[PDB]
Amino acid sequence: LTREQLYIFDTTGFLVIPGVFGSGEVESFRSELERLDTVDPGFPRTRRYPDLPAASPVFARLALDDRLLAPVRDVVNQPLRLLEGYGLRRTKDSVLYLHGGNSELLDLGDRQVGRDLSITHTYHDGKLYCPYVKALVYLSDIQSPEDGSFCYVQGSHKANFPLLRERAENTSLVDSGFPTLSDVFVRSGDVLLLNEALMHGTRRKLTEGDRLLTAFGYGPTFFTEWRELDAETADLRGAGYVDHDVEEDFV
Amino acid sequence: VPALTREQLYIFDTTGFLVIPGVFGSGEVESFRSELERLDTVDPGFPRTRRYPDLPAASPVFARLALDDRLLAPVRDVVNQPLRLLEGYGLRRTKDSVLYLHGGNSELLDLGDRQVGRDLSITHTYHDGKLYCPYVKALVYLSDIQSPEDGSFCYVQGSHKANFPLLRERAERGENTSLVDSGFPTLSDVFVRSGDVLLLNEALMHGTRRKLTRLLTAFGYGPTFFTEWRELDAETADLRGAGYVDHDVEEDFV
Amino acid sequence: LHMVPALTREQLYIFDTTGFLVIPGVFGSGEVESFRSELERLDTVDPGFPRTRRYPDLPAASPVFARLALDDRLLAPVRDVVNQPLRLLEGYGLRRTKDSVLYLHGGNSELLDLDRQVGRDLSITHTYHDGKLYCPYVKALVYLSDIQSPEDGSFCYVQGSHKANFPLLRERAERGENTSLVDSGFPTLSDVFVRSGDVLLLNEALMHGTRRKLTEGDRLLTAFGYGPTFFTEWRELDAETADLRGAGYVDHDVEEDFV
Amino acid sequence: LHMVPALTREQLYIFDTTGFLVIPGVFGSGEVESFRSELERLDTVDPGFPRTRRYPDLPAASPVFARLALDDRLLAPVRDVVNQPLRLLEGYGLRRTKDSVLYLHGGNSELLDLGDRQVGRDLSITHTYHDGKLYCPYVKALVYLSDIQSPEDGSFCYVQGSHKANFPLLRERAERGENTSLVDSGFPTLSDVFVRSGDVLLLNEALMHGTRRKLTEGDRLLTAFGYGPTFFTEWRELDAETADLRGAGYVDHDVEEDFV
Ligand SMILES: CN[C@H]1C[C@@H](N)[C@H](O)[C@@H](O[C@@H]2O[C@H](CO)[C@H](O)[C@@H]3O[C@]4(O[C@H]23)O[C@H]([C@@H](N)CO)[C@H](O)[C@H](O)[C@H]4O)[C@@H]1O
Ligand SMILES: CN[C@H]1C[C@@H](N)[C@H](O)[C@@H](O[C@@H]2O[C@H](CO)[C@H](O)[C@@H]3O[C@]4(O[C@H]23)O[C@H]([C@@H](N)CO)[C@H](O)[C@H](O)[C@H]4O)[C@@H]1O
Ligand SMILES: CN[C@H]1C[C@@H](N)[C@H](O)[C@@H](O[C@@H]2O[C@H](CO)[C@H](O)[C@@H]3O[C@]4(O[C@H]23)O[C@H]([C@@H](N)CO)[C@H](O)[C@H](O)[C@H]4O)[C@@H]1O
Ligand SMILES: CN[C@H]1C[C@@H](N)[C@H](O)[C@@H](O[C@@H]2O[C@H](CO)[C@H](O)[C@@H]3O[C@]4(O[C@H]23)O[C@H]([C@@H](N)CO)[C@H](O)[C@H](O)[C@H]4O)[C@@H]1O
Ligand SMILES: O=C(O)CCC(=O)C(=O)O
Ligand SMILES: O=C(O)CCC(=O)C(=O)O
Ligand SMILES: O=C(O)CCC(=O)C(=O)O
Ligand SMILES: O=C(O)CCC(=O)C(=O)O
Ligand code: NI
Ligand code: NI
Ligand code: NI
Ligand code: NI
Repeated sequence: LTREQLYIFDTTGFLVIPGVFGSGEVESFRSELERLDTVDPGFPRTRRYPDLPAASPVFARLALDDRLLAPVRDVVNQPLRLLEGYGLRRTKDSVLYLHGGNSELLDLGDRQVGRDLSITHTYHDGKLYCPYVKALVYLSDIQSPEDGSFCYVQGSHKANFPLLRERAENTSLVDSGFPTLSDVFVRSGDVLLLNEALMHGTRRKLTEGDRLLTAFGYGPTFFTEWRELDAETADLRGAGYVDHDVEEDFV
Repeated sequence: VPALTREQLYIFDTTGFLVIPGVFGSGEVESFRSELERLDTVDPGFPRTRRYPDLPAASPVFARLALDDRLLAPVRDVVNQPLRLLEGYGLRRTKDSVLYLHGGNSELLDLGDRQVGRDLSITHTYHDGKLYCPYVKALVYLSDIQSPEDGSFCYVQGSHKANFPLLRERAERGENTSLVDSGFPTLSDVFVRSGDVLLLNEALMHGTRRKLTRLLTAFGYGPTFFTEWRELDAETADLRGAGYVDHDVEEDFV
Repeated sequence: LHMVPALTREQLYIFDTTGFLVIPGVFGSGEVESFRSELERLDTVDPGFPRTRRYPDLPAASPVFARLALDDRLLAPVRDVVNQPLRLLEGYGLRRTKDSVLYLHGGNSELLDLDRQVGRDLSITHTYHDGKLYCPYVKALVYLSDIQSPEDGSFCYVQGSHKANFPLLRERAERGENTSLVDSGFPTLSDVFVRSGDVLLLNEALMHGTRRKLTEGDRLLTAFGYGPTFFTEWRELDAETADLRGAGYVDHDVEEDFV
Repeated sequence: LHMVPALTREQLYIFDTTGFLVIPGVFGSGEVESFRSELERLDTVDPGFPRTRRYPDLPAASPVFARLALDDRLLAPVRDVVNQPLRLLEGYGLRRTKDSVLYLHGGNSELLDLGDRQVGRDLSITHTYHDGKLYCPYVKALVYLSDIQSPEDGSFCYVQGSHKANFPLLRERAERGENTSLVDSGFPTLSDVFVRSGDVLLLNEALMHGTRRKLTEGDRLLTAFGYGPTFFTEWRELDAETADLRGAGYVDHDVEEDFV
């Protein structure tokens, strides 16, 4: 990544890199997804491809592809590991409410905490150290909010205050809007490099046709592969990720 | 009731560790020793030292100690995350043994195309009245350590919040001697009695003096998204390779 | 006796995350008209930028603006982002006409060459602790005219530049890019529109400026800078002096240095 | 033209991690003699601490100390820990005899009540690090002009790591009715520093520090020079912000003098 790209990833929490994969490559990726099973993730009008690398050698190798790994290296700067690799296929009336955010809250029963160390990032001696980054590979054009554009709360990756708990305001900000909520439009083939510290989601998709992407999650070698945990287990051997406040919790 | 007091949290924050005296009684200690003598050990690579690799696996006693509330309660107060047990091991040491310095907030690591100076496994922070340290140990001592010749725990003052690397420079000059042996202006010792726990932010640069006259068990905790402790040489070409890759330690140079 | 938070949780969130906050309609049209009429009575200086007039020290020149500088409607939000014993560091006015512009300045990690090069300016280095922001240098901009399009010379800022860890301007100069980003554009350069009577509360760590003004009519604002009591009142300083008694502010890279 | 770093890698490491640095033998015995002689010919004031005399403004009072304040043996290490365009903020002297003491002051996270709120950062001493450089806005060079080799000489003391403390220390002690200074009672992380005449102690004012009670005969003597950025005002004590917000000075957070 160039100095300007590093500046932009640092200051905004993400980076769009245009035309990483060519038209030939893109259609090849579309083909494989058509020939692959999906699940209901409990999100309306949304089909998920749960584990792309363990479902297809096309995506098992994309996960290790150099166009992805190299910019990821430049923002993680740790010995690297694959944490996850999934696909999303969306139709009209689907939506992805806000999640992420550097200072959102979590009640741990006896106490309330406001840092999630899995996304807590820093900077030292000319290098970014972000522990959890996604490479989003868009396989369809998203050029207006009604295409279900990616959206993000500006600067939320470095926020010191929690946003969502005070609102719980049962309407999502991706629908109602927010003064610092901005949209990002992408072309098929583009890659969005994302600091998972960013509070982000997508607008509601109102257009017809399929919205398609493949998401790959990376972190240091001492991170576990991604897995949802309701809470820490009684015998302290339960592994996984316990999310702080997200809009799904009250919208 | 908070596990750690105001003063205790202040001390852990400012020094990187906390000795809590008399956590486990005579009988408990004797029990722990008795169980240790039962169990197999491996050659950990350090002379006059035997390592009990996976105590919770090899013994129900230490499977139970690892979850003891007297360890978990203070550990919670400095991790403040959903918790996982990352490791649990024992160390038995005789005269002539030594543990060189390791840890350090800003020690270096060569990755292959770049040099990095943060280890996120030990990178800690503070937010709204709470410490957030990702990798902490509860060291449970099973023998008295009251002098440097007992092989006392020692640490580099403030090294858990260091912004500069210390060890690479020493090696570049060719200082083959360990600071635990030679001394260092800010290297200090800690003395404990058996049954005490030393609660340790792993970001701290620490080791032990050489023993001349030694029983402890160590339990490592972190967030639920950390993998259980395993030594890793480098990232695999597979990126499925899991483990912890340490930055500079004295063992690499001494 | 009946204190109410000057800033809401959401307002603090926005100021923290973006480095500024627009507070709408702080001053009603009557007060705005009063401020305008008072500026009409005052003289200006040439600040070295074309089509710009500066009212150099408004609290010294006017009881109206001396009062404004201390108005609780400005001080109360300022206290919520500085959170130190307070000092007024400057108070000035700007009147701009067509073809005037204000190049980018500020930024958290811009460079300064001293036998060494440094990348922090401690006058704008800010932090957060136990539920409170601590920003050492903040401005309250009171707009006395409507700025509703870029062509009105809108305030613009580089997104997240108040917490930037990398320098932006030194490299653009090295690459010979000698036109301002406010004219050329930049991917994360964004505009802010305001109405007369609005206040823009600004962390001076933010890299900001304005677009070039193309429209008719006077663009008018008054700006008040605040910091801790141990900060000196604002004065430009070229370099530390030989005797180490020189006081003032030595800015890091700004676009004016090479555009 | 032939610049070598004022501070070594190790010296920077130590200053960063401990909040201070003792630089031995910076000034020779003859120079120390020159400084002592000059102080004897200058007037003091009563600073309001028992058995303590203060020379309030040495660089104004005498060209010798004006020159000392600008000596590169002080300025070069100061520059390496401030890393800003520099200004001299104060220069004073302290002469102490037996039964004198200096209670703890400083500390990164001590509290200050401001009427409608309590704050826990003092931006005059809030310091950071970036790209290989320390940025500490308020540092002192203490030039010792006598030997201090035991606690009863009134040794400098400090709370370990207090320059980077995230919690306050003094307020809770006061609330728990502990009105005995830690320099008298001790504290688990309170440490002492011994110095020789001619040594310089370079000090991050974020560090919580003071001295032990002096019991010994012979004057305890030093001169202190305070430096920070050009936009800092010269040091002046200030109780509160002023009515017109034009008042300049430094409003300290909790110090032991408030409680003990
Ligand atoms: C009832 N299950 C929900 C329980 C919530 N506590 C989770 O935060 C939520 O999960 C989140 O959902 C939001 C939408 O509301 C996004 O889908 C987030 O994106 C996810 O899940 C995130 O983020 C994860 C991690 N970034 C955070 O653990 C992984 O990357 C996953 O692949 C990814 O779908 C689950 O859906
Ligand atoms: C040849 N193998 C060595 C490879 C080095 N790169 C390691 O850093 C070193 O490992 C370290 O050894 C030092 C002694 O020189 C301490 O023993 C450290 O303490 C250890 O290993 C640490 O720290 C680990 C983690 N804290 C860091 O990975 C785990 O807790 C281990 O169980 C624990 O013994 C290994 O021995
Ligand atoms: C030769 N004169 C220029 C010398 C540069 N080194 C200054 O940075 C520049 O000063 C800056 O100019 C830009 C425009 O190019 C803005 O005007 C900045 O805004 C200023 O000057 C700032 O910022 C100052 C402080 N924020 C920074 O010291 C004060 O607020 C001033 O009132 C305010 O005009 C001067 O004009
Ligand atoms: C009733 N007057 C006291 C009021 C307190 N609020 C001050 O904190 C205290 O001032 C402090 O006193 C302690 C002793 O209790 C040390 O002397 C500190 O050191 C001082 O005063 C500091 O620190 C100042 C700055 N470091 C902080 O403002 C300057 O360096 C001074 O020259 C220096 O004496 C005054 O004495
Ligand atoms: O669909 C997008 O553009 C973003 C997807 C996302 O944020 C996620 O899957 O976590
Ligand atoms: O032996 C001790 O006292 C501490 C042991 C230790 O530091 C370790 O094994 O990591
Ligand atoms: O004119 C504006 O809108 C902002 C002016 C500004 O940034 C300044 O005066 O420094
Ligand atoms: O007397 C000393 O050794 C230190 C004095 C000091 O800390 C001060 O003057 O603020
Ligand atoms: Ni997401
Ligand atoms: Ni260890
Ligand atoms: Ni400006
Ligand atoms: Ni002092």
